[PDB]
Amino acid sequence: DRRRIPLKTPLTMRVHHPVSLKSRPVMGDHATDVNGQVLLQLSTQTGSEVQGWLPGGHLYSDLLALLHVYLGSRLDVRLQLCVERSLLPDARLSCRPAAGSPQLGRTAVMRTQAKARVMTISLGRYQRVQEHYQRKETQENGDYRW
Amino acid sequence: KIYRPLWEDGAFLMPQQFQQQAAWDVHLADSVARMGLAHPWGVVAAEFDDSLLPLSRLNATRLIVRFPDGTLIDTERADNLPPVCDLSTVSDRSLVDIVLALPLLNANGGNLDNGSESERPRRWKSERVNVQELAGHEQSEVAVLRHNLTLRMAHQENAAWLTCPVTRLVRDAQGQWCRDPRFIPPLLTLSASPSLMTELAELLHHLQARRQRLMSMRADVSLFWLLNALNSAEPVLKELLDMPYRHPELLYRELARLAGSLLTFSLEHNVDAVPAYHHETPENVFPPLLSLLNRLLEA
Amino acid sequence: KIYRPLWEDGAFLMPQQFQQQAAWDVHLADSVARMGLAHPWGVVAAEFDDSLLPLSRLNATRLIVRFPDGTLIDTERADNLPPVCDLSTVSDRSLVDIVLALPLLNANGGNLDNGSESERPRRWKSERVNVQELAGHEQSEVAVLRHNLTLRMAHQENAAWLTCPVTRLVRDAQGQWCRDPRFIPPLLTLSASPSLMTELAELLHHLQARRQRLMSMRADVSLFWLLNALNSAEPVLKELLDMPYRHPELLYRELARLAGSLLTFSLEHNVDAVPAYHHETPENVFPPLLSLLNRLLEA
Amino acid sequence: MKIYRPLWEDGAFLMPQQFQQQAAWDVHLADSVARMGLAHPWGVVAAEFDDSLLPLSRLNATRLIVRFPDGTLIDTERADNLPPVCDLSTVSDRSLVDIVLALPLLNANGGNLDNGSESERPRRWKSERVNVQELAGHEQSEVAVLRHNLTLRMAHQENAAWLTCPVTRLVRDAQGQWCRDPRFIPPLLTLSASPSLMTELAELLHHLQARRQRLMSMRDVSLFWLLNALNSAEPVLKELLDMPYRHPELLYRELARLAGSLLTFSLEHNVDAVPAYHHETPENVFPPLLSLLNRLLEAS
Amino acid sequence: KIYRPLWEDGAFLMPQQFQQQAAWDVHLADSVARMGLAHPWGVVAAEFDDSLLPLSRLNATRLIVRFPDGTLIDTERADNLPPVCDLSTVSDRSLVDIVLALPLLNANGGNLDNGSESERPRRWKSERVNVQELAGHEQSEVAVLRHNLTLRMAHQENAAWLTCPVTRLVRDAQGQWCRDPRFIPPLLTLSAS
Amino acid sequence: KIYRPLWEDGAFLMPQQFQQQAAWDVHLADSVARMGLAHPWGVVAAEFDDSLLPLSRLNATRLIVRFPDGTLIDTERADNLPPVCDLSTVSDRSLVDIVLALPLLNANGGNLDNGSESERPRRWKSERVNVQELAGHEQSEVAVLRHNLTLRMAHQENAAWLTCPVTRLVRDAQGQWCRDPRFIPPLLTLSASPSLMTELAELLHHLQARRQRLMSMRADVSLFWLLNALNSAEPVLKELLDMPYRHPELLYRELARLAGSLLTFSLEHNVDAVPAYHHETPENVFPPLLSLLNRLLEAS
Amino acid sequence: MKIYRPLWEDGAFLMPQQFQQQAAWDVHLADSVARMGLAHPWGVVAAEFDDSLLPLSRLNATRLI
Repeated sequence: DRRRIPLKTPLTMRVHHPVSLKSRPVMGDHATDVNGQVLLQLSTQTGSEVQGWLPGGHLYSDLLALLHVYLGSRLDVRLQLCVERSLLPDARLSCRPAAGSPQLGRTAVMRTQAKARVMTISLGRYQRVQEHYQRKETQENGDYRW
Repeated sequence: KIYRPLWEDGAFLMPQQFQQQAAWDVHLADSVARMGLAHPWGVVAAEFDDSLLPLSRLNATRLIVRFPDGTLIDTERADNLPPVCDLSTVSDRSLVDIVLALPLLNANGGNLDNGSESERPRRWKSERVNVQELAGHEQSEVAVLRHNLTLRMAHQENAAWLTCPVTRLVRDAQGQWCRDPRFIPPLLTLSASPSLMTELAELLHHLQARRQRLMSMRADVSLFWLLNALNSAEPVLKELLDMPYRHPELLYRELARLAGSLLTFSLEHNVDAVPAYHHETPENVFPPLLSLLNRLLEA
Repeated sequence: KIYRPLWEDGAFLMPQQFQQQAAWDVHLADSVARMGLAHPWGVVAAEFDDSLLPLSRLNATRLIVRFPDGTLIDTERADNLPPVCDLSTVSDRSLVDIVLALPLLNANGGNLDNGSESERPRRWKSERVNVQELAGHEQSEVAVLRHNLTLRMAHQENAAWLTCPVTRLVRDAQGQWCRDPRFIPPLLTLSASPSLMTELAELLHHLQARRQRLMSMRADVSLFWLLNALNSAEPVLKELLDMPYRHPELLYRELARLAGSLLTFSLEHNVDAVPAYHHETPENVFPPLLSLLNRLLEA
Repeated sequence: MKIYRPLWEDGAFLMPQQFQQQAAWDVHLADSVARMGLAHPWGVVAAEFDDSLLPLSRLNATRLIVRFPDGTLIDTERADNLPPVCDLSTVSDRSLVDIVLALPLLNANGGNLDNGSESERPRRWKSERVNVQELAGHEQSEVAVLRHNLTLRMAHQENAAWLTCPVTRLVRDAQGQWCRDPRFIPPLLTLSASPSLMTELAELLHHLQARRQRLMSMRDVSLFWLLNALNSAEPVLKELLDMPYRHPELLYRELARLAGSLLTFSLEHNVDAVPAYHHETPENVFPPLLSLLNRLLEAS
Repeated sequence: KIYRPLWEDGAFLMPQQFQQQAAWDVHLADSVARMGLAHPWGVVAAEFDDSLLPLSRLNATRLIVRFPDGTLIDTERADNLPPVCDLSTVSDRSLVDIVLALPLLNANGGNLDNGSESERPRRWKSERVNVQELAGHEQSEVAVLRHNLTLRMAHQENAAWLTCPVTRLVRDAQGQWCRDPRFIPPLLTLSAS
Repeated sequence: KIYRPLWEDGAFLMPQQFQQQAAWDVHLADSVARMGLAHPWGVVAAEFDDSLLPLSRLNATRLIVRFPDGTLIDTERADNLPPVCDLSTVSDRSLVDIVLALPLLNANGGNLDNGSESERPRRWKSERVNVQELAGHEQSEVAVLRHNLTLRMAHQENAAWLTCPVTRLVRDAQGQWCRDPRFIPPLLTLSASPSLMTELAELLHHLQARRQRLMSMRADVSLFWLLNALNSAEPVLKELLDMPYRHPELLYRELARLAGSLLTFSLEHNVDAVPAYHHETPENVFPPLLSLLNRLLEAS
Repeated sequence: MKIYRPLWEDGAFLMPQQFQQQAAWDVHLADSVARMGLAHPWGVVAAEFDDSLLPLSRLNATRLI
């Protein structure tokens, strides 16, 4: 499954310390990654299961709880659900957010004006290590000459 | 005060996001206007049905007014007309001023009138309208925002409202109510007040007539001085009146320059004869400026 | 016409709400522009690839046009170029006018082109584009609104379209088509017409040349009377032409004033020699006025 | 930077892109309108600093209202945050330092939101959760609100990744302490943004009026020409200064016309003395124009 | 406009630099040709397989042509042959002029065909090919550009394409289609006809 | 001095590789041109603004020039126009020859103008331009190379520059500057000179007129051969002038042959009457050649 | 011998083949132009030899184009 990876530095031209083509460089904005993710696509035949799989549902939570151990840090998993439109809720506003509230970029499908086909919605992504920044460079290191 | 929402993946949909986004966009529009205009607010149009005026009823037919806080009201394009004002309660007065009022926004919310009464007016009304979709062919009911417009008397308590003058009523010879033929509200367009347009047309007429006589007579020094001033102004003032859809500030400057020059000729008039611009009370700006110009041209 | 949506706690999200909100915001922006400009519309850019005219093809390269109803078309930032216009079909003409057409919006819906048969043109096109999210790194396909732009001939029926002139084509010596070197569309910015811009620059240069000689020389009352007009005008005309990104109305007024003063000296040229401003047909406004100014200065 | 205006159909998914692109278009339209009348619709509206800690090398902004060259409006009073305090300790060696307000450039390829990580390119947006009151009802809740990554930077240091606009200049005083330059002018969007200019303009009007009144009393075409110029300009210049909340371009033109006319009779001044308008460097526009006008008025 | 890139230490490497550089070099070459030749554009090769004309099909075998705007098409070395032209819709005619059509450039970008449909035809197509490195002994798949060429008939609308004649087909005595023995494409090389 | 890069295996992305390839590409193109033409360089377009001459200033509006070393300048497609030339310091002269100058390449580097002062003029300028990608949709900024073009006087030291004539100015009866009515720069494209077009058109007309008279009319040996000479020459001269976008060398040869033959009939002049071709100074080539041909045809 | 016109795709792996092919095309184009006017656009421009050691069975070039 393809993911885009931000670069630390852009690809530039230099004189003293030029880039060798042995590094297989790409333009400086983003690189591809097709060895870090897999795609897990789900499909159900009833509203009960759908609600369980939607964010905030008990099946969504349980699956992540299991992936936590089964896959661990090996790979990330992208989750999506393919079900008939008739099993999805009509996006509605609320003054207060909730676990079962529709999300802008995942499930917030607008009501249809009485124009069912299969709709693909997102569920989320499994990832254990967030790769945040707390490096604290270094003060010292293992330095035995041996 | 204004919270520009962050739209991003995973975000929830909450009414605050939409209400605040709209508020910002209005602010931006107001900010731009202010780059060139000192007072980007006032009346664009205002029309009333005089038919029931003899029976103490003031029934507006069209109102287009930009309020001091960037709110644009347009009963032709996207709003409703106010309830009919009952003038019975002011039958003991010879003159009454009418203002269009819009309740002030409540910073603490509760701006929507749900039928509950309180000590403070609310400006938002909820109306269900069967609105046609543009992209497709279907049509359905949606919640539409209308403004709680009302006509109030100038002498009434108006602390809770943002107001702007729209018309003045006086008692006629028979004791019946009639409209004041010499009233000017704060304007955004010259065409908003037919009374002013008439006077402006007369000015241009007189100006042109004098110009023609002066041209014919081509004291040589005096003649050049005056022709220069008039020939310079005319090509501009005409264009402004031909398309009478511009903020008055623009007209004021052009007329003020002419008055300024002409006062260099006529010693009997003080330089300070030219009134300062006042947006709120235009009646004390244009009518006297025009009168001065007319006198200067006659002389 | 426009039904501003009311965003509420329990409200559903319906297509109509978004379409109406967008309409209002465009309306509001137009209202603001209109406060200072009589005609806040016209051409900003109208570049075509001249190299294909010899092969009977008119291929636009960059079009920026503000339409009469507040709609902004921009093929540089947010739209597509129109289909290539075939000049083969006007083999019996020696001069043809080209207009950019935009289909009228249907108040009753059916505006989106779904590929079905229709007696009237559709206004909206649906294009699928993979669009980058700004906040994060991910991207995804969305439905992008594009306009159904097309080039039509002026002599064709255009009842169903809004139109704005973009170019005129004439026959060359060889009978081949070429672009008319002296054509001016309704302008929104001066830079939209290199032809006009060139003449305006020349005017300023002539103005300066005369100024200099009068300034060198310093019954001499006529020198001072005239010189004042030139010294007064130059500091402003220079600015306007130096950075040519302003609505023509501003330039017109300044040029008109200069002509006005100059026509106080000339006897041969009547004061009424100064043309009225016309936005739709600037060709009858600027080339006349500029010619007049050149004659007045040369004299 | 293409803008992809969204389409809403009979039924569809809502997407972040629709909202982000729609906002971009609306900003574009507002900018387009401004540019119809004004060549330079950007600059400072307001800028205020707390100089209490300036003696201790700290420059602490208190209010900033600046319209940027690309249509972005920053207003720390109505809808944004103030920048971090600038430490002047690193420029102690210099007798003069210019300070600009910097706003990181938008990345067409995304990654604009600051997630707390470090990178070569400065991030533009920040996410702050605040309690926002619903206008219609009586409820309030936490909403993610966009704030800008504003910062004050040294004018002389590399600022390639930022869009910048001058806000203040600091100099060293007799005591060796930092103080604000008594006569600094940033690119102005409104006249009220720079009190120094307002003061000089007020003085000009005073002298102009005095000259006018004296000449009017004392009543050769020179007399009338100078008097006419004063009478013609005054009714307009006055109004502009009474309501000093408009773009400088309007003022410049009126002052330029006045200078132009006055120079007609002057025989010691250069007719080209009137400076061109420069938005970025107004210090070379108004201060010399005003000085010229003062001299011309005195030379009656 | 052509924007020649400025190559320098510290400069970023960008696809726009390469695209603009290519445009410049083509322009420069075209300029040189025009020093001596009034009309540098024209046909070099227009070889067709006419054995399929009896079955209402026109199939090009080798096309080489320089277009009016300097674009060079070379089937032998760089470009692919166009799809076979279906003559079944020509039944009611006795004579057809066939031209090679090439979509014209989009000034505002979007020239590459991404598989979507649009009002104005795309000019370039992306293909994956196996290219041998000349210096060493290794091969890899790279992306290359091909022109979006197609055969069209003169009687059809051709506004969106630049065109150049390649062959003319006429009904023979037997009612069969054949290549006209006396047809001359605008020539760039005499041997072309 | 041109080091073609070796793009193999682990090549290094160095700025030198790109610069050297570009140098070669230009050289190669130039080499090809030289196969058929002795002087593959000169003026294609040289349009100037005549409205500034009254104010002692010369400003080009459109320049298309090819220099002696293959450098191609085109201010319509890629280059900027040169700064305005101040003629004040040239006032003492009644005749001024203006050339377009471009500083010589420095083999030792330092070609790019970084705003610093140097004894040897820099030839390259770096401009930032927002350039739209053709293949896809993305738009972004790149560094664009512009030539550091300028106008210089022929009488000035020009050791450090490549240069060629573009215009000549003379003083008119009133003392004001005016472009010399009969100036011809070294031409690359015949159509570059409007005056030449006119003269050539007249020649073709007269040639055809004389031909038709002799043709209708047909001592008879002279008639046949005079007519033959015209019948042979006209069909080609016509083609050369009908589509007048070729290098002058082609026209010169054709005209020279005609003059040669006509001198076989006339005893009133020399046989070396036909001038040699000179690229730099075409004024001494075409104007007299054409005059000779016109006179010979008239003599008939 | 095929000559490809490489696609300079943004984000794609940058390869030595792209440069070799780009250069080849440019040379091809230049050659194509020459062939429009001249039948045989090739041959010697310079062939200056050093014959000083020729008496000692050694021939060397000084400048070859």
